[PDB]
Amino acid sequence: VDREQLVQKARLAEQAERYDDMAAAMKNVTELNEPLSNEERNLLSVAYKNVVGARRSSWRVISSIEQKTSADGNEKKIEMVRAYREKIEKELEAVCQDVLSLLDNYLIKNCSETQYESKVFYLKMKGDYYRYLAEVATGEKRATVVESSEKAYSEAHEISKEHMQPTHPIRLGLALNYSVFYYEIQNAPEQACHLAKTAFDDAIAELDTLNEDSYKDSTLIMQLLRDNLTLWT
Amino acid sequence: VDREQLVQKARLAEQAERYDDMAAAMKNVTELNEPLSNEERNLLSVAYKNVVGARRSSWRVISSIEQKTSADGNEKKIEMVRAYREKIEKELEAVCQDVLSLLDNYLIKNCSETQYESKVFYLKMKGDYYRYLAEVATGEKRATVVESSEKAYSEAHEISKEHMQPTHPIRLGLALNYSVFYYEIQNAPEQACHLAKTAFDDAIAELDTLNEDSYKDSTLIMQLLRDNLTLWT
Amino acid sequence: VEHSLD
Repeated sequence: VDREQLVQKARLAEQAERYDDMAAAMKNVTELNEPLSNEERNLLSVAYKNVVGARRSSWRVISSIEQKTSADGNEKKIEMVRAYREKIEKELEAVCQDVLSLLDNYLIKNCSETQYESKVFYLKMKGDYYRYLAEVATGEKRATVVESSEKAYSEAHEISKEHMQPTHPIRLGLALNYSVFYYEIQNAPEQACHLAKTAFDDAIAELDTLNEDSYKDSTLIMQLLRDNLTLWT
Repeated sequence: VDREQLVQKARLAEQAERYDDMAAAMKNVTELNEPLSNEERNLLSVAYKNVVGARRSSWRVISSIEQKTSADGNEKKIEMVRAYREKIEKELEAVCQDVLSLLDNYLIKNCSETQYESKVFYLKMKGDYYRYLAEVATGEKRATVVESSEKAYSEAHEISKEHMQPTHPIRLGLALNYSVFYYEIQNAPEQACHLAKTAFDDAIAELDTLNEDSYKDSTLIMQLLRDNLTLWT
Repeated sequence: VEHSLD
């Protein structure tokens, strides 16, 4: 099958903002067991991020309307709100299952010992979507998705701590989502501020290490870390 | 499921930005063979305007690349863009013939001959979605949907000039889209300007008839008429 | 430029 034409279809779907098609194409490319380039890695991530992102946004809107109109007595209406929340959750959980199965069976598995850039990217991606499941999970299932999210983030943090410079956009972006994981899922603003402050301090100290084609992205995440730090302190 | 629940799901789908479900909900309300209130009328219009609008934006992006890739000459890449532009075209056409089905079979049919505000609303809506078909049609297929678009508009313009106030937002909005039809579809700037200016002049001549409620919507359309006039002249 | 009603 024409692999390059499948990647061309993904780039076309991105400009048309048809992220459902873009995810389907990049999944087809991933299923050919060929390693994903840096551009194709982002095409896959951006596609599924917008797919699951649309569901995460709708879920928060429905949950907030379910909580603001709970003490109203309109039993027939809130029953319809819970069903709509449950429908979006089933869509949200199905999207996370598709990416996590791709990562554990196609992407993380086929990773050489030298290409650590893909390892941190997929592992942070793995912890990202395990965190997305934790946002809607409750009870015993919520404890499981939290541990798998923590496991994927910790393994990505260890690898990025050894082979990646503090100014690397992947290592910086991992600390952002890791701190967000600890502030919104673990309810631990202390440990969340530690992850954000340590990565921001290590990057500012080694600020004389960035080039033209990476300074724009590295400093962009450092502002997101600084904005989150002042919001959590 | 009760009718009030379907309308509640549509309002819920709107806040969650799930415009596909919003259209399916308001389509279920339409299929009840009962007239739509002024609120439910706008809920159905807003829903399908976002659904077809998402495929209008995607088509223009892909079609522009299709005219840009024609200089490449890669038959494998040209046929892939052509096939994708065709797939979005089919989705855009299916949505349009879905709205036109509801308009002809349920909405315009169940409109009492004494209710002119809803008849002009639906006839303008009918001319809008035949204009969206003409945006992507060629040859005799385009000439057919252009003739149908002009017929729905002209029928709506004649009813509004006899039973509606010149400052009414629905009559003002109809003349705005009708003038756009002459400019973007028929390429008649003189006819587009004569229609936009006349509706602007008629509203100014009877500006005292501005309703204490709908004057905010009437003044915005009057501004859009002069914005198009200064842009086309 | 799609100068229609929004």
